[PDB]
Amino acid sequence: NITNLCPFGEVFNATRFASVYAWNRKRISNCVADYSVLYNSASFSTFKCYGVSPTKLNDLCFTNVYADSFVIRGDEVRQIAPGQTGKIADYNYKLPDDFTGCVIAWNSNNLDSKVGGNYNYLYRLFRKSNLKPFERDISTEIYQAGSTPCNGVEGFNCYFPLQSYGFQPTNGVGYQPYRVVVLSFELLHAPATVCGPK
Amino acid sequence: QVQLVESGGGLVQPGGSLRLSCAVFGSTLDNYSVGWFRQLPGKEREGLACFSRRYGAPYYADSAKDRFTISRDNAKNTVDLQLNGLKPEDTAVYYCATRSGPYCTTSVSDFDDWGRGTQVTVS
Ligand SMILES: *[C@@H]1O[C@H](CO)[C@@H](O)[C@H](O)[C@H]1NC(C)=O
Repeated sequence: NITNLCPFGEVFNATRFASVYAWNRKRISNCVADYSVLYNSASFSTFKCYGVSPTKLNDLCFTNVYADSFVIRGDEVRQIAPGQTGKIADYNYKLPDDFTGCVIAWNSNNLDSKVGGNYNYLYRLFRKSNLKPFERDISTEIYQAGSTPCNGVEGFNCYFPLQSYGFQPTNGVGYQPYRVVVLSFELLHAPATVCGPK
Repeated sequence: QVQLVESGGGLVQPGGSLRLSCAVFGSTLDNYSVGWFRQLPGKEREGLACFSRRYGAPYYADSAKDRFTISRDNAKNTVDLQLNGLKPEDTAVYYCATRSGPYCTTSVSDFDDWGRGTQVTVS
């Protein structure tokens, strides 16, 4: 059988999380998952499912589960869904239209914001094209916004492509950090490896 | 049944660019993802980049920042890895690998079919 307990703690309670442009992914497999316990393991401000009902997860078996995690601002959580547009969905992390999975988020102001600004979390602000679904672009090429070629140097109209969120504790919640975990539930014509307790 | 062929390896000079291609024969499905790995002398295999065929989506590992491009040539039907500024430290065995479905990763143990690997040696 499968007998290991799925290692969600590894992803949900990582003490550091990725910048959204550099989002992390962990494949989960060969384990037993209890999604109700997971849901009542903390207080998620968002727990939203596509292609499946949250109430059924413990009855299903998947070929694999993937967990993508990162930090964004509160107001951008709405962008982590199929069919959305905006700087995050367009340039940093894009879900496919046929996505099947859950999007889970919670407010991480106590952890991720620093008095006079945490500048360590970054997002991609400029890009020549929109991401394809599940594209991961970590490049740092200088973006040419004007007529004048950049030759790889920050300048007038030549922009470093990543901007720091700078989370501060007294920000409005829109502009407070949220941790996000996206769980994709994959079904292929192959033996199931991730099941519920029954 | 699935067999993977790497093309483009061998002896290269520092400074030029390298184009490796991965050709996939006998796949039972079209919905799969293609990873590129290298193995430096005396180290573990490490993932560089992965391409999701369904989503047309490149996925770069932290180690591939700013030198490697992964893409698909729909004419040759290959998944290609381009390395731009060859240094002697680029000398290694490069492999391509596949996994089923559209989810890329650059982790060795997530792929089940491998090519034989191709020696790249930088002068
Ligand atoms: C770790 O996450 C699990 C759920 O995955 C939760 O039950 C646990 O309490 C978390 N961390 C702490 C501080 O215990």
